[PDB]
Formats: sequence, C-alpha cells, structure tokens
Amino acid sequence: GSRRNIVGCRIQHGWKEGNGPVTQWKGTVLDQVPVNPSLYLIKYDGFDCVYGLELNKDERVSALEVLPDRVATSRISDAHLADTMIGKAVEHMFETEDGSKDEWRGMVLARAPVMNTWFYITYEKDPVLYMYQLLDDYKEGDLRIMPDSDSLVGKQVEYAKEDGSKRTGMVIHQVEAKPSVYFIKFDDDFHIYVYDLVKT
Amino acid sequence: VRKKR
Repeated sequence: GSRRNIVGCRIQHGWKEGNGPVTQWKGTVLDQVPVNPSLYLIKYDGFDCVYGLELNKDERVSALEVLPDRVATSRISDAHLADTMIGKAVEHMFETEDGSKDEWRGMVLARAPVMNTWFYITYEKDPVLYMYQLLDDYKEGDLRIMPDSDSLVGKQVEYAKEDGSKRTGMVIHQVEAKPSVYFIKFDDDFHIYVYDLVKT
Repeated sequence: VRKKR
C-alpha cells in the first residue's frame, strides 16, 4: 500500500484546475478514511471546510510533498467544556465584509483528529464539514450553546437532484454523538457532506 | 456564498 502514514503530516501541493496560475495549498492531513484508504481528509490553511481528496490519485494535486514536521497533539485546554460542547446545537456568529453580524445555526460534531484544539461542525444552511477552534469563539461570545436538543458506514449512496441524475457517493464516518448522522463523500466533489440518515 | 451550497 502506501507503506508510510501521512496522517498528522503537513502536506503541500499545487492545484491544477486549468492552464492558468496554479495556487499552492498547505494543509494538515486529518484522517485516512478506513473504508477508502486512498481518501484523506485535510485541513488546508485558509479553508474553513475540511477537504476530501485522493491525494495520490487526483490529477489536480500536482507536485505533492509531505513535510517532515508532524503536528503534535495540543492537549485539551478545557476538557469538560470541549466534551460537553460535542453534539450540542449552536449559534455561530461571524462578522461579514461590512462588519455586520452573521449568525448561523449549526451542530458541533466531534473533536477534530490530529488538530486537537479544533472541532468538527456543520451548519443548517450549509451541511458540509467545517472546522473551527470553538473555545475562543465561546469565551468571546461568538458561539451560543442552545438548550434545544446498524452502522451503514461503507455503503455506496445515490442522490437525485433537480435534473434527476444519480450523484454517487460513499458513507465514510458516523458521529459517535448522534450516530444517526454520517459523513458522505461524493465522487464529484471534495467537500464532506453531513446528513442525518436515520431520520424518517 | 460560503462553501458549496
């Protein structure tokens, strides 16, 4: 196989979506998906979304390098807070370009692997995998804990959008909090989508 | 806006 583990490693590579200027991405490899060992989840500097890329097969990933520097585990500052945070419904507040408020209703999912001071989170108006250092925003008041409150991992998945065509994907993870909620990787995109499957 | 719908 890979015969060396880049989980927890710093990576950098070019992004070749065309014959123009080629951006250079730096990032931290968060996980290698058990049900698809070619798929890696990566926290890229400057991206609020976790990215899923088959880092060694994708042609968009040019001149891929793995840095010798691993990222250590920065141990939990406020463990119980962090641990009571996981799974709650939250109000996340961001400043916009103007500087006016922008409040987003979401759910904290889990503690991010590798980058241990960060939390997986997704939002109602954008059900993809975000990643934020949520302790700061909570003590700053930008985050509000709201009081409102058979693993099919490894199976293929199909959606029907407006045109009525299959969107093929795979189930890659289950949230231990809220096991009815899952991570999905579609073939056509690098975003990790978050769905509540066992909903009825 | 944001990241991917």
